[PDB]
Amino acid sequence: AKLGIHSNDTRDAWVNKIAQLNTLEKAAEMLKQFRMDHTTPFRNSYELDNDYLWIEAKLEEKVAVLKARAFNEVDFRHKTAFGEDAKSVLDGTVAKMNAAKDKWEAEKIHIGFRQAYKPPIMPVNYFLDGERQLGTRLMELRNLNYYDTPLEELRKQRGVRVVHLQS
Amino acid sequence: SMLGERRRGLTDPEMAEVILKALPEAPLDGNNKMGYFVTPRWKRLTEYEALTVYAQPNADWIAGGLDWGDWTQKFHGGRPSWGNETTELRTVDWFKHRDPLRRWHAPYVKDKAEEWRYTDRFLQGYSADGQIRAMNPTWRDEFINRYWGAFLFNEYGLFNAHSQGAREALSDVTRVSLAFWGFDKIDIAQMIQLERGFLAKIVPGFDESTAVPKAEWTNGEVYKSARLAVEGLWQEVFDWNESAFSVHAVYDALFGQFVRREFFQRLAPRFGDNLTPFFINQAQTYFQIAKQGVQDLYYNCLGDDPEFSDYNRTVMRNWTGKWLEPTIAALRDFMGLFAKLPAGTTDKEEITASLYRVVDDWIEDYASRIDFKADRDQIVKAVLAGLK
Amino acid sequence: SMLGERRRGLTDPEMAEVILKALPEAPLDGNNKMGYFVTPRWKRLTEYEALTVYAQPNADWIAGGLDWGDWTQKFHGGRPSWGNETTELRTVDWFKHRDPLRRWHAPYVKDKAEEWRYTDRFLQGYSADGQIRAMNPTWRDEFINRYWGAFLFNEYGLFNAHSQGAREALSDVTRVSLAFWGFDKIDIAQMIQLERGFLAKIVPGFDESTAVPKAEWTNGEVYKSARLAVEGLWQEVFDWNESAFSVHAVYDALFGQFVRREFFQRLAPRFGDNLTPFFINQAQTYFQIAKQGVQDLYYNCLGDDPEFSDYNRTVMRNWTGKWLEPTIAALRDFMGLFAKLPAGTTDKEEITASLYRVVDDWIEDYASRIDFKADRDQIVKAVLAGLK
Amino acid sequence: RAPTSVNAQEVHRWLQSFNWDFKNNRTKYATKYKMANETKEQFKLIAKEYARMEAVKDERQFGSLQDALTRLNAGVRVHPKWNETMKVVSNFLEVGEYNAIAATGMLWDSAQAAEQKNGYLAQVLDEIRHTHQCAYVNYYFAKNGQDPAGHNDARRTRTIGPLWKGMKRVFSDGFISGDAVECSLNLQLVGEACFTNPLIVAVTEWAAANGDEITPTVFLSIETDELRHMANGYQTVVSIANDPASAKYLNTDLNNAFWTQQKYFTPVLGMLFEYGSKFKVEPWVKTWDRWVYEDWGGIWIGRLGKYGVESPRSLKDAKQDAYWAHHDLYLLAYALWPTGFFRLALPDQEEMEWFEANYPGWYDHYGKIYEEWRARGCEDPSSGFIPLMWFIENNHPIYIDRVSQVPFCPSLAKGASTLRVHEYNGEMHTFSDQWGERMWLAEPERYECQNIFEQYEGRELSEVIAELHGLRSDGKTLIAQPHVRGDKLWTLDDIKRLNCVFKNPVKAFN
Amino acid sequence: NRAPTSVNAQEVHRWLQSFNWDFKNNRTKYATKYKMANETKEQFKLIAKEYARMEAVKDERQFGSLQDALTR
Ligand SMILES: [Co+2]
Ligand SMILES: [Co+2]
Repeated sequence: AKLGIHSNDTRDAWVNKIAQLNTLEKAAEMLKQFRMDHTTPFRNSYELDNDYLWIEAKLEEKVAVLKARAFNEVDFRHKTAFGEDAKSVLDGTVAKMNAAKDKWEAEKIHIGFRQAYKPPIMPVNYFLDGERQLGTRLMELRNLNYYDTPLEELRKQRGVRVVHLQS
Repeated sequence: SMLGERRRGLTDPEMAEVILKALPEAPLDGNNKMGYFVTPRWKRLTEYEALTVYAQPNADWIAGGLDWGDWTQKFHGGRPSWGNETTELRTVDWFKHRDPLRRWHAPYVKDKAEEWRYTDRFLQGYSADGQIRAMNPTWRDEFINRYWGAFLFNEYGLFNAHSQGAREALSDVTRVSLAFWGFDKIDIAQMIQLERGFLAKIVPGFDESTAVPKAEWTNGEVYKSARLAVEGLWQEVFDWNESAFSVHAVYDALFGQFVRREFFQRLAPRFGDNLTPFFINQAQTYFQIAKQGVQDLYYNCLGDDPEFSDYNRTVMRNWTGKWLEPTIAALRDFMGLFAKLPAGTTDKEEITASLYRVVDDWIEDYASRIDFKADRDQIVKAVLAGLK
Repeated sequence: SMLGERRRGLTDPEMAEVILKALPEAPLDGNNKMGYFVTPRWKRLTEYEALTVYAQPNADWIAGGLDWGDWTQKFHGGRPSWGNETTELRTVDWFKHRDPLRRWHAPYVKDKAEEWRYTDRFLQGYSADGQIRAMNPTWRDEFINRYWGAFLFNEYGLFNAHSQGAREALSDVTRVSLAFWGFDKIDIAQMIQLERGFLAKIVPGFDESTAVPKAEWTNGEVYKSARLAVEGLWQEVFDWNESAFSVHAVYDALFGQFVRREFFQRLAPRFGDNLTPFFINQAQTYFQIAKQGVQDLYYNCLGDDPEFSDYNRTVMRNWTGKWLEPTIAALRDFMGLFAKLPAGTTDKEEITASLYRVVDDWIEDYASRIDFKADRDQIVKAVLAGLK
Repeated sequence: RAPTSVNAQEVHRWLQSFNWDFKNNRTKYATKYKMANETKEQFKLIAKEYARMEAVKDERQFGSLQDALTRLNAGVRVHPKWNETMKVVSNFLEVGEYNAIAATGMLWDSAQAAEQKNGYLAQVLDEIRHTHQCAYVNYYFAKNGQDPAGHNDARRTRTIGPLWKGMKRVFSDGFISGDAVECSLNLQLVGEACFTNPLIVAVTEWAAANGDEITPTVFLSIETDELRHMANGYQTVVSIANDPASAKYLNTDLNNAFWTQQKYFTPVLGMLFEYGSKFKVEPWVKTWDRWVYEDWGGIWIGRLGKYGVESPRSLKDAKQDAYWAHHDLYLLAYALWPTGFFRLALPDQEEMEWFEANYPGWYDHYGKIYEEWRARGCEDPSSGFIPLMWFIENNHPIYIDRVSQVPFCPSLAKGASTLRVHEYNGEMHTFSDQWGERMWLAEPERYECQNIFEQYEGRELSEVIAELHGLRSDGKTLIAQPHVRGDKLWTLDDIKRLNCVFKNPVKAFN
Repeated sequence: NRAPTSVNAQEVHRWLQSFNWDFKNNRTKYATKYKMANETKEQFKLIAKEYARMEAVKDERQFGSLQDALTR
């Protein structure tokens, strides 16, 4: 076949797939789906681990190009690729983050925000303003009494399956 | 001791012989050109390129990167150390940019250092020559101290607008250019204060305190919209390219050029002021140097990108429209300063003509490059409304 | 080869071993300061002095010399290589002089090199910035080209007046200063032409040829007395000190300072010309540099000589008078230039104020140092008696 | 009318006033801390003066390099092993310098006091100079040295090997990804203060001893700038000491930063020093204890106690796992020599004595191993042997720490032999210590770096090397070598003949 | 156009010859049996500024090597 670090069948396959995304809604939906399926520790699968970063970028290039052509200037600056009001989404997410009861709740909010609104879905200005606010709260909740929970209990909280231990 | 206790392998007979013995008969590869794999912008690869291109460890998922895989440590939440998500602009390769002046650190501080030492000599010659005697007192105490002074805050703000870009720039060549554009802006702010400090040493009673020009900046009318635009450009823009582009290809290109060149550089000489023009000369030199880099990055590389040319121009045209209005408002408020001048200093025709020079230069050097349809007379008309 | 065929004593194991073996355990004299026997002008001996004082092989028969005996080879006739007979001034020691700026070759070319590179950068910014658009076309095509240009020959002639001094100077410290004073002068003349060459490039129709400015200098009326004064100081004076003193503490201090500072540096700004002042900033920085040197030699050393103070002041007062006349004459002829200026440029009130600035700075900086009784009113009156 | 002028301090006097208030005047980055807007900076510089003092340093530096040193053939008369060491030392430090540019740009953004922004600004500019300086060292050795390969393309050939991954954690991502304050700690309070500055001096020492006068010329110049960078790290702590958040999070971010930095440098620096040189300067063991334990974790860290700063709680473990760390790692680096961009050598007889002498027990463990690899013909291209094979035969799996990226072989290491393997949402993760594991468990999304085995899984060795341009200009001889001699250099074909295919060791787990 | 423009040494030197003019005492002050042609050209077309710069560069390397590497 054709394997390789920077060029392989998987990447070619996605380039062809992306080439057929010719309307904003279809392309934007696929990018969002891709992020749910292949990014973050909560991805639905690790099958594209070695190529998802690169494929996501190529998918992003297409959504961006389609958005610029479909959106008027005001919407390109203030609406998400899905037609949502960026400010509303940002404020609502931040509000949710500030209500978070704990670091576990907070991490889900932040990570999901990225998966769903990362540019070119949400305009860069709003997204990084979100990163600014959500990240602060996430860290405040996480870095409090950071070492109190013993490794034995933390593993359980994270919910990992302890496969092998030695010491 | 005279010889010292530390033995060096280059000179110590015993150690050197050990080293010489392990050496090969000739180099293990005849390719002695570091950075040979870099696509040269010019005829032959330059030192500037070799020492700079690919220093940034980007992976292939950030256009042009040669590495592979994710970052080793990201932000809480998952944000990458550097990522495509930090700017709306897209490109086939972020490493394509080239500073036309090929400035890496050494050449950069060398030129500024020369400018620093000559400035000192100029000032010592200026003071010793007593040239201050022929400067109009009103121009000196009110327009230089208060109004030129308040402009240091404009330049200071534009400097700070670069902070985020220094962190998010997606390539080494772009980070170095940005850093230098920002550094030149703070230099100018400091040169404005430098002149004020100088005047305070040669002119009895001249207060170098920044209190007066700062109050003009924060609470006056002449610079109100300018300050509003600067505060936005700096703190309300989270996109490093929107920031650099809007600062250099919109706001500073119009408002900045008008204030520095069409007001102070143009009028100071009329009041016997060769002092301020010495410093404005530096600012304009810096402005023209940065312009070459700004045009190479935004027009040559991004606006003319083989795959994203149309997309980037749409985005930049978007930004131009977004920031043109605040920039016009800034110029409009600034028109109020002309009423503060001694009668006969200048008139509406000169002012209008000077507005057109700035607008026409901007359309030729910037707007036209991205097909932005600017209407010269409509822009000027909007600004003139500010003439009190 | 990779190692080369040449073996070096510092790195070759065999040779270095032999060298190290012959070395003493410690220096054979703890006095590691070259020029230690030199009498410091300041707190601690400077590199400037160490590398310069006593380089000239003068024997004790030339005030200050440390050598002995006649010269090995003299001129046909018997004239000494260097001798007391080449200058009227006498001193207890010709090595007393000290350039206040402590300039030996290195610092000297470093500073001028910085000025050169900044000048180039400035011109590239100026042209790219289109600052020429606001410059008075008449001022440029007539006063800058013809009258400012013609002044290059004045400076050039003053440069050449230093040729004999370069040969006859009785000490190293004096020879170096003299050489730098003259080199700065030709620099200025070349900078004048540089501007004209610059204009020719950015202003179509502008002819850089020296034909016009030369004819004005050679046959004109404005600089007639000026040229006569130059030709005499240069080719009719055979005393190296009279030449240096008369050129720097009389002629250029009065005429030159007036033309550069009180005419062009003062009026150019009124015609939207920041270009010419950029170059005059240099000429004036240079003038002020040289002045400290001239003052230290003729006043601090000679004029205040613990044994010939009285004698030297007499000779200089004599020279001051001898040349104060041709200078005044030069200044009167120059006045006729104001008549060619567009109406409203300047009034007799301003001119009188400028003349007094020159005359007063001159009395304060030179004439009063040798107790020369100058009459500010009489001088200004004599010069003014040449206006339109 | 006397000659007068204005200096930097006279202008700097009013710099704090340059910043003004407005609703949105705030940092654009997420942070648990608040930097006081009254914070002052130590050096009263302005752009013009900063440029001059640096230009003066460049003058002397490039003057030496271009004239005297070149005339002396300094680029060549260096020990072969050290010519290779500098390919890694100079290029890896380069990325640290580079990322410190972005890192300090981020601190400049974080700071609200004009003077503190200015302090960080000078560092931004300094890290640009340092990047270019490290670049110049590689540039100079490529142009005038005994082996240009690696020195001439490290920016892309560095991507083949596992050692590069960890460098990015401590000197790239660690400098810019996270709370600005957390980054400041990794960069200035820990990174530069504990390792970088001491390292810079040490490198010039080892360099001079091995005939290299190029590096001292550049690095000694870099060192003069780092004095100011220390003040930035100190002022960071000062700017946040009076903020309630500080008591809550400072020592945690500091402890995490300390572990992060220590984890990579404790083994890597010692490895480049002891194994990358002919003439030794000092055993890594005592150098480490002085730097980390004595000077930093005692003297430097103590002076900050007045701001609530405490000694890193993980300092004890760090010391415990320190002793054999670098030794354990060279075994791996050499076993994986075909993946580097530099040539490595087995310890010679004299060296083994030094090693055994300075590290009782070294021979019985590592010594014997190297002798067997030697016996198996690891230096010979016709042997068809690569130390990696030995690890496979003797069932000694090499894992990559998901967090630090540092390679470890717990079944062989004389130092830490702890291994934690977790499965989470369909992915396996391997950790080598309790501190890194904690980091991943609490911040899973920050550490998703794929390791070389994951990326190269199922790939034949020669194909990876060829694809990532790991060859010399002849297009056949490998850049990396199992020996530093000038003859019998391995070719891509010698590697292909070995038919070495990578596999992800964690897959063995059920 | 507003293209970045400057002037170099050669460009100024081209007119250097005309810098001298005819006049009265325009002659050497030193005894000599020969007459140097007043039309004589020089090989290197330099002006004070460029001269200074080319020498400054050499000084840079020289003193750099002396104060730094050589001293070390
Ligand atoms: Co650094
Ligand atoms: Co640093």
